[PDB]
Amino acid sequence: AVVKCKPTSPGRRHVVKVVNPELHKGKPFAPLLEKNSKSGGRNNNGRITTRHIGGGHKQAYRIVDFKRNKDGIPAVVERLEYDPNRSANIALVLYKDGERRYILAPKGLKAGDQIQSGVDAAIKPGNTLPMRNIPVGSTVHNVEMKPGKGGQLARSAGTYVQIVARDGAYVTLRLRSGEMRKVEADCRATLGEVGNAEHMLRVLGKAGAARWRGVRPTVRGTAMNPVDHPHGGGEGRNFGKHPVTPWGVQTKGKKTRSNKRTDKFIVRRRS
Amino acid sequence: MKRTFQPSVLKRNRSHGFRARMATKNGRQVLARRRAKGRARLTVSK
RNA sequence: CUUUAAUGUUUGAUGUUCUAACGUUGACCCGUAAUCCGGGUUGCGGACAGUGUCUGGUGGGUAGUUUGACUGGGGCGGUCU
RNA sequence: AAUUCCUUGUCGGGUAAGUUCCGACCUGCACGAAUGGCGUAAUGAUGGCCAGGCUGUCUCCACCCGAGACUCAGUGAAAUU
RNA sequence: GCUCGCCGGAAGACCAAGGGUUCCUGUCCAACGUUAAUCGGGGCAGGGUGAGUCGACCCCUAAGGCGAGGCCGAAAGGCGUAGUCGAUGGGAAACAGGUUAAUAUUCCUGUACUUGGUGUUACUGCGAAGGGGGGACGGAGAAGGCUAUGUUGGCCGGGCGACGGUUGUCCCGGUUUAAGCGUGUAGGCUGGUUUUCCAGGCAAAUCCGGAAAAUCAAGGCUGAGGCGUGAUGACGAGGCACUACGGUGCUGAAGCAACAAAUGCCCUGCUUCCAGGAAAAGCCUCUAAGCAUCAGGUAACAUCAAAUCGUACCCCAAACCGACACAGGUGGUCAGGUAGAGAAUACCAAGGCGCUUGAGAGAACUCGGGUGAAGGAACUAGGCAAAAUGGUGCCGUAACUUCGGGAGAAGGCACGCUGAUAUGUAGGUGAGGUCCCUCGCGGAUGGAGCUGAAAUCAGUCGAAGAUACCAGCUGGCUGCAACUGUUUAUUAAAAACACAGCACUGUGCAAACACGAAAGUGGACGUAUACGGUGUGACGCCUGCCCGGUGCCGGAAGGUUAAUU
RNA sequence: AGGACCGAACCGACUAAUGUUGAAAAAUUAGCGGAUGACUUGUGGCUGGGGGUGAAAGGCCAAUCAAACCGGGAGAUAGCU
Ligand SMILES: [Mg+2]
Ligand SMILES: [Mg+2]
Ligand SMILES: [Mg+2]
Ligand SMILES: [Mg+2]
Ligand SMILES: [Mg+2]
Ligand SMILES: [Mg+2]
Ligand SMILES: [Mg+2]
Ligand SMILES: [Mg+2]
Ligand SMILES: [Mg+2]
Ligand SMILES: [Mg+2]
Ligand SMILES: [Mg+2]
Ligand SMILES: [Mg+2]
Ligand SMILES: [Mg+2]
Ligand SMILES: [Mg+2]
Ligand SMILES: [Mg+2]
Ligand SMILES: [Mg+2]
Ligand SMILES: [Mg+2]
Ligand SMILES: [Mg+2]
Ligand SMILES: [Mg+2]
Ligand SMILES: [Mg+2]
Ligand SMILES: [Mg+2]
Ligand SMILES: [Mg+2]
Ligand SMILES: [Mg+2]
Ligand SMILES: [Mg+2]
Ligand SMILES: [Mg+2]
Ligand SMILES: [Mg+2]
Ligand SMILES: [Mg+2]
Ligand SMILES: [Mg+2]
Ligand SMILES: [Mg+2]
Ligand SMILES: [Mg+2]
Ligand SMILES: [Mg+2]
Ligand SMILES: [Mg+2]
Ligand SMILES: [Mg+2]
Ligand SMILES: [Mg+2]
Ligand SMILES: [Mg+2]
Ligand SMILES: [Mg+2]
Ligand SMILES: [Mg+2]
Ligand SMILES: [Mg+2]
Ligand SMILES: [Mg+2]
Ligand SMILES: [Mg+2]
Ligand SMILES: [Mg+2]
Ligand SMILES: [Mg+2]
Ligand SMILES: [Mg+2]
Ligand SMILES: [Mg+2]
Ligand SMILES: [Mg+2]
Ligand SMILES: [Mg+2]
Ligand SMILES: [Mg+2]
Ligand SMILES: [Mg+2]
Ligand SMILES: [Mg+2]
Ligand SMILES: [Mg+2]
Ligand SMILES: [Mg+2]
Ligand SMILES: [Mg+2]
Ligand SMILES: [Mg+2]
Ligand SMILES: [Mg+2]
Ligand SMILES: [Mg+2]
Ligand SMILES: [Mg+2]
Ligand SMILES: [Mg+2]
Ligand SMILES: [Mg+2]
Ligand SMILES: [Mg+2]
Ligand SMILES: [Mg+2]
Ligand SMILES: [Mg+2]
Ligand SMILES: [Mg+2]
Ligand SMILES: [Mg+2]
Ligand SMILES: [Mg+2]
Ligand SMILES: [Mg+2]
Ligand SMILES: [Mg+2]
Ligand SMILES: [Mg+2]
Ligand SMILES: [Mg+2]
Ligand SMILES: [Mg+2]
Ligand SMILES: [Mg+2]
Ligand SMILES: [Mg+2]
Ligand SMILES: [Mg+2]
Ligand SMILES: [Mg+2]
Ligand SMILES: [Mg+2]
Ligand SMILES: [Mg+2]
Ligand SMILES: [Mg+2]
Ligand SMILES: [Mg+2]
Ligand SMILES: [Mg+2]
Ligand SMILES: [Mg+2]
Ligand SMILES: [Mg+2]
Ligand SMILES: [Mg+2]
Ligand SMILES: [Mg+2]
Ligand SMILES: [Mg+2]
Ligand SMILES: [Mg+2]
Ligand SMILES: [Mg+2]
Ligand SMILES: [Mg+2]
Ligand SMILES: [Mg+2]
Ligand SMILES: [Mg+2]
Ligand SMILES: [Mg+2]
Ligand SMILES: [Mg+2]
Ligand SMILES: [Mg+2]
Ligand SMILES: [Mg+2]
Ligand SMILES: [Mg+2]
Ligand SMILES: [Mg+2]
Ligand SMILES: [Mg+2]
Ligand SMILES: [Mg+2]
Ligand SMILES: [Mg+2]
Ligand SMILES: [Mg+2]
Ligand SMILES: [Mg+2]
Ligand SMILES: [Mg+2]
Ligand SMILES: [Mg+2]
Ligand SMILES: [Mg+2]
Ligand SMILES: [Mg+2]
Ligand SMILES: [Mg+2]
Ligand SMILES: [Mg+2]
Ligand SMILES: [Mg+2]
Ligand SMILES: [Mg+2]
Ligand SMILES: [Mg+2]
Ligand SMILES: [Mg+2]
Ligand SMILES: [Mg+2]
Ligand SMILES: [Mg+2]
Ligand SMILES: [Mg+2]
Ligand SMILES: [Mg+2]
Ligand SMILES: [Mg+2]
Ligand SMILES: [Mg+2]
Ligand SMILES: [Mg+2]
Ligand SMILES: [Mg+2]
Ligand SMILES: [Mg+2]
Ligand SMILES: [Mg+2]
Ligand SMILES: [Mg+2]
Ligand SMILES: [Mg+2]
Ligand SMILES: [Mg+2]
Ligand SMILES: [Mg+2]
Ligand SMILES: [Mg+2]
Ligand SMILES: [Mg+2]
Ligand SMILES: [Mg+2]
Ligand SMILES: [Mg+2]
Ligand SMILES: [Mg+2]
Ligand SMILES: [Mg+2]
Ligand SMILES: [Mg+2]
Ligand SMILES: [Mg+2]
Ligand SMILES: [Mg+2]
Ligand SMILES: [Mg+2]
Ligand SMILES: [Mg+2]
Ligand SMILES: [Mg+2]
Ligand SMILES: [Mg+2]
Ligand SMILES: [Mg+2]
Ligand SMILES: [Mg+2]
Ligand SMILES: [Mg+2]
Ligand SMILES: [Mg+2]
Ligand SMILES: [Mg+2]
Ligand SMILES: [Mg+2]
Ligand SMILES: [Mg+2]
Ligand SMILES: [Mg+2]
Ligand SMILES: [Mg+2]
Ligand SMILES: [Mg+2]
Ligand SMILES: [Mg+2]
Ligand SMILES: [Mg+2]
Ligand SMILES: [Mg+2]
Ligand SMILES: [Mg+2]
Ligand SMILES: [Mg+2]
Ligand SMILES: [Mg+2]
Ligand SMILES: [Mg+2]
Ligand SMILES: [Mg+2]
Ligand SMILES: [Mg+2]
Ligand SMILES: [Mg+2]
Ligand SMILES: [Mg+2]
Ligand SMILES: [Mg+2]
Ligand SMILES: [Mg+2]
Ligand SMILES: [Mg+2]
Ligand SMILES: [Mg+2]
Ligand SMILES: [Mg+2]
Ligand SMILES: [Mg+2]
Ligand SMILES: [Mg+2]
Ligand SMILES: [Mg+2]
Ligand SMILES: [Mg+2]
Ligand SMILES: [Mg+2]
Ligand SMILES: [Mg+2]
Ligand SMILES: [Mg+2]
Ligand SMILES: [Mg+2]
Ligand SMILES: [Mg+2]
Ligand SMILES: [Mg+2]
Ligand SMILES: [Mg+2]
Ligand SMILES: [Mg+2]
Ligand SMILES: [Mg+2]
Ligand SMILES: [Mg+2]
Ligand SMILES: [Mg+2]
Ligand SMILES: [Mg+2]
Ligand SMILES: [Mg+2]
Ligand SMILES: [Mg+2]
Ligand SMILES: [Mg+2]
Ligand SMILES: [Mg+2]
Ligand SMILES: [Mg+2]
Ligand SMILES: [Mg+2]
Ligand SMILES: [Mg+2]
Ligand SMILES: [Mg+2]
Repeated sequence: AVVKCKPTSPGRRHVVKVVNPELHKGKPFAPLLEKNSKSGGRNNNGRITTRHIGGGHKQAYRIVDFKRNKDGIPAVVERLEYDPNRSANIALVLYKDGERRYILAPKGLKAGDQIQSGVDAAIKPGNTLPMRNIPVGSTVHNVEMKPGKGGQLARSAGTYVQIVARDGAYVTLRLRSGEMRKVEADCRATLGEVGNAEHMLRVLGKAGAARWRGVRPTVRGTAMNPVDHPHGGGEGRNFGKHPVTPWGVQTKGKKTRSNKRTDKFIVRRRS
Repeated sequence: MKRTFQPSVLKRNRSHGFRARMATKNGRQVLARRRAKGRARLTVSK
């Protein structure tokens, strides 16, 4: 479960870690791996475009099915696995025709279950259906936005959306952020919540435990010189300014959304 | 004390070599300028 | 002349539907041995979004500069016709 | 008080003698609650103070062992004027 | 040449990068060498680098670079697809001895191995720009089996000692051998075989994947070392004769066992943990269009080929980077004896050096050290510097605490040598012999030999037994920052930065944001338990009043207000 | 097990003395910190000057940095010596 560590060292006193004994211990399924090198937050001009990224541990990409294409051929879950590229776990499934795939593991799914895809699929967790075939009021995850494009909402650990209405050719969804959105009814979604719900209950404990995840230190603006930040300067600790980003824009309360071609699908803001 | 010049032949040619000068418009004007002066050797390619 | 209800009056705006310009970082086929690109079929959005010229506000993010003289040293105070 | 000018404030401890130290008072020139307030085990080539041991740090210096300085042969500079 | 001193985890030996004739021989001493010079890394002349197996070249790719068309941009140009380059990584094969003034895994002697072409013979279905497998991958920890290596004994050769003794339980030296070929061992992994079927592997597949029966339970893969051979060989102390005294030619004894033992091998193993640990080709297998007597594939024998370039020397430095023959810097490999936990430290082996000015004297003063009567911080801004402490085993140990700590707190006792327990103990290792045996690198019994702590009792020497080198000073009160870390290369290492944790706010994905005239790219192959910005800075108790000003978020009755007309 | 403890190689740089026309344009000597990690190191690559990178000192970008170096405008201007 979630376990404290005894304080036998200064760096272990505050460490909390989540352990799942149902995860695979061996190596992944080789035919579904790839390579991704690290960028350091640098674009094709070589400059840093996102700050505080760099270093960490080597990782391999797992090809995860976000479309759930093949319909009418049932699958069986073989094992649950670790994935360094996301906060959720993944499950290796074997279809009845001999094909193996990776999918996001939902809550309550274990080895030996059975998942299904299509139009006449059962309403049980792990199955994927068009949202016109799902009853109104159900909890779903891995939700599309454009039919045939692939799962792109409610993908983290312990997240989900709920279908609150169906009015014409669209459905209305209540997202984790709390704002209500309209999407088409022909998009697909997987029944249930996403597993690994206890992911957020861990404490890193030491400065070097965040370096293992490729995060570099953050220098506060007030500790810089006037030439570096709008906040820098002083003889002592002086601020006397409205807080801003390193590029001079208000950072506390000012709205930054501006997209007029997608506002028609927003029912109400997240508040 | 470690000084500033640490030699390496591979990185001498990849940076100031002949084929590196000919690869860009500005590099080609270096060779033109050095031929106009009358230099015995153009590049570091020795 | 005013406080008024109403047909007919030159427009100004605010909404709704349409497809044909236009957008597609949705799906399929071809060039093709190719996650680029172009062409074709279709779904979605749709005269909106987006770009050009003109124009009111904001704009130390950046740039060029100014910030007087007298003075029992300079500054503070005072003076300048 | 890393904050208190007057100030070596006043009282108690430690010293034969303590502008520094420790515990208090409150009259806070000019503390104060995430430009965080008050505590806090462990940690520190971090600032202040006190003891035991130890000593040439000192009263107050003496002798000895080596490398220069000194004489002889060879080579042979510099600032400045 | 004989003595003396110094290094010896280096001041020894070998590679890479970098340098380029500094390498060896003959000759010369003007200039160079911080002095002289017959000497030299100096001047001049000549000589010296030998590869199918070592490295490059070659095949394959990472980060990244270039980029036919293409998209974009006043021009120059930017990005990028198909491709093509790019090691620091993956891909076939040689070892011992001898020899030159100077090269050698390259030459010679002995014994080997690899990949291709061609021919003959005997069989046979071959075929890719495609499919599948493999190559192919982390940190820490523990133990077992070994070897490199060392020590002792046996054997062989020589010795009988400048001054008391030395025919013995005495002294000195040697006791070496490779690749390859055969066997398959300690260990590690995995059930085997045969039939039928199939929405998967861009088409096909007999191959991979999946499903169902039958049947047998032992098959397969991998693997250090040992043994045999290689090898009736080579090597070998020493002796024998010249010596043109620098070296030559000849013969050549023994060539074994026991114990200890790596940080090296089995081991790309096994156990465990989370931070979840490259790519492509060579290699094996399957077929598609095609060919069918053919062409191709397999095997045996024979024969041919393996081109080109580097190879001298500098070995952590007098030859590279520092203007110097410069107390500086420079990546990897090897690793003997005694003491020791040790790659620390002391003394030595092999090997290499005495650092390119010397000779005297023995003033002040300066530099680096040794000792010091009585006192013991009285010195000074300040115990700065020096002095002191220092090991192992046992006993014992306070406030406080986040229950881990504080703590090696503080403090006390023992420590050499000899004898006995015990002519060497507990333990370790284990030969002949006996029995079985699916006879063999086996199992059971057995103890010869070898190695070997610690402890107790008695005696004994010194002023001193952790005797040298090596090797904590301790305790009390308090400010700051929780801690490990980072910082002004060259006057500041700190209370400054970072940090785990907390909060506010923006962001619904073509996300916000950032680099870009643009195209594009990072964020992210992520999706609100996610990403960016800002402040505070573990943990405990908490975080109060004020919305006038300035920001930000929302509202719309009214005043004023641009282009335009 | 551990950003655990002691301590060599390896990486640093807290104190004192020497040196200061140095052996050395930042070192030597005696002590000092870390030493399984936010560690250290070899080879190659990428970021370019109002730009880069910065656990943030205006630090570093070839002994050069509150705006590198080279060439040009250029014989800039100098009520001053
Ligand atoms: Mg990554
Ligand atoms: Mg990326
Ligand atoms: Mg930038
Ligand atoms: Mg961030
Ligand atoms: Mg990675
Ligand atoms: Mg419609
Ligand atoms: Mg961090
Ligand atoms: Mg933070
Ligand atoms: Mg910060
Ligand atoms: Mg900040
Ligand atoms: Mg400030
Ligand atoms: Mg600051
Ligand atoms: Mg600052
Ligand atoms: Mg900048
Ligand atoms: Mg500013
Ligand atoms: Mg400041
Ligand atoms: Mg202040
Ligand atoms: Mg601003
Ligand atoms: Mg938006
Ligand atoms: Mg330098
Ligand atoms: Mg060069
Ligand atoms: Mg509409
Ligand atoms: Mg329509
Ligand atoms: Mg269109
Ligand atoms: Mg379309
Ligand atoms: Mg269309
Ligand atoms: Mg198209
Ligand atoms: Mg439509
Ligand atoms: Mg649109
Ligand atoms: Mg518009
Ligand atoms: Mg400004
Ligand atoms: Mg402005
Ligand atoms: Mg401002
Ligand atoms: Mg300005
Ligand atoms: Mg001007
Ligand atoms: Mg004036
Ligand atoms: Mg005067
Ligand atoms: Mg008193
Ligand atoms: Mg004092
Ligand atoms: Mg008080
Ligand atoms: Mg304050
Ligand atoms: Mg206040
Ligand atoms: Mg405040
Ligand atoms: Mg604070
Ligand atoms: Mg707090
Ligand atoms: Mg406090
Ligand atoms: Mg505090
Ligand atoms: Mg303390
Ligand atoms: Mg303290
Ligand atoms: Mg202190
Ligand atoms: Mg001080
Ligand atoms: Mg004292
Ligand atoms: Mg004196
Ligand atoms: Mg003397
Ligand atoms: Mg003397
Ligand atoms: Mg003299
Ligand atoms: Mg004289
Ligand atoms: Mg003289
Ligand atoms: Mg002169
Ligand atoms: Mg020594
Ligand atoms: Mg040593
Ligand atoms: Mg050496
Ligand atoms: Mg070399
Ligand atoms: Mg070379
Ligand atoms: Mg020469
Ligand atoms: Mg020579
Ligand atoms: Mg000579
Ligand atoms: Mg002469
Ligand atoms: Mg001379
Ligand atoms: Mg001679
Ligand atoms: Mg010579
Ligand atoms: Mg020659
Ligand atoms: Mg060869
Ligand atoms: Mg050759
Ligand atoms: Mg060759
Ligand atoms: Mg080879
Ligand atoms: Mg590429
Ligand atoms: Mg082109
Ligand atoms: Mg362009
Ligand atoms: Mg390009
Ligand atoms: Mg290539
Ligand atoms: Mg290589
Ligand atoms: Mg390689
Ligand atoms: Mg590898
Ligand atoms: Mg290789
Ligand atoms: Mg040689
Ligand atoms: Mg040779
Ligand atoms: Mg040789
Ligand atoms: Mg060879
Ligand atoms: Mg043949
Ligand atoms: Mg393949
Ligand atoms: Mg493993
Ligand atoms: Mg490992
Ligand atoms: Mg052995
Ligand atoms: Mg041997
Ligand atoms: Mg041996
Ligand atoms: Mg030994
Ligand atoms: Mg032996
Ligand atoms: Mg022995
Ligand atoms: Mg004998
Ligand atoms: Mg005899
Ligand atoms: Mg004698
Ligand atoms: Mg005698
Ligand atoms: Mg071999
Ligand atoms: Mg076995
Ligand atoms: Mg199969
Ligand atoms: Mg023995
Ligand atoms: Mg060679
Ligand atoms: Mg050689
Ligand atoms: Mg060398
Ligand atoms: Mg060395
Ligand atoms: Mg050295
Ligand atoms: Mg010289
Ligand atoms: Mg010399
Ligand atoms: Mg030297
Ligand atoms: Mg050694
Ligand atoms: Mg040794
Ligand atoms: Mg030894
Ligand atoms: Mg020992
Ligand atoms: Mg010892
Ligand atoms: Mg020993
Ligand atoms: Mg010695
Ligand atoms: Mg010797
Ligand atoms: Mg003297
Ligand atoms: Mg005394
Ligand atoms: Mg005394
Ligand atoms: Mg005393
Ligand atoms: Mg005093
Ligand atoms: Mg005094
Ligand atoms: Mg001291
Ligand atoms: Mg001392
Ligand atoms: Mg002394
Ligand atoms: Mg106490
Ligand atoms: Mg103790
Ligand atoms: Mg204490
Ligand atoms: Mg005794
Ligand atoms: Mg005894
Ligand atoms: Mg025994
Ligand atoms: Mg005893
Ligand atoms: Mg006794
Ligand atoms: Mg006695
Ligand atoms: Mg010791
Ligand atoms: Mg010790
Ligand atoms: Mg006490
Ligand atoms: Mg207090
Ligand atoms: Mg204080
Ligand atoms: Mg600190
Ligand atoms: Mg620290
Ligand atoms: Mg530093
Ligand atoms: Mg400094
Ligand atoms: Mg420090
Ligand atoms: Mg700092
Ligand atoms: Mg955090
Ligand atoms: Mg732009
Ligand atoms: Mg542009
Ligand atoms: Mg992206
Ligand atoms: Mg991406
Ligand atoms: Mg702060
Ligand atoms: Mg806190
Ligand atoms: Mg508050
Ligand atoms: Mg307000
Ligand atoms: Mg208000
Ligand atoms: Mg109010
Ligand atoms: Mg309020
Ligand atoms: Mg408003
Ligand atoms: Mg540690
Ligand atoms: Mg340590
Ligand atoms: Mg080094
Ligand atoms: Mg310092
Ligand atoms: Mg000192
Ligand atoms: Mg030192
Ligand atoms: Mg140390
Ligand atoms: Mg420590
Ligand atoms: Mg490099
Ligand atoms: Mg590098
Ligand atoms: Mg660049
Ligand atoms: Mg620029
Ligand atoms: Mg800067
Ligand atoms: Mg510099
Ligand atoms: Mg500039
Ligand atoms: Mg400027
Ligand atoms: Mg800058
Ligand atoms: Mg330069
Ligand atoms: Mg210029
Ligand atoms: Mg002009
Ligand atoms: Mg001039």
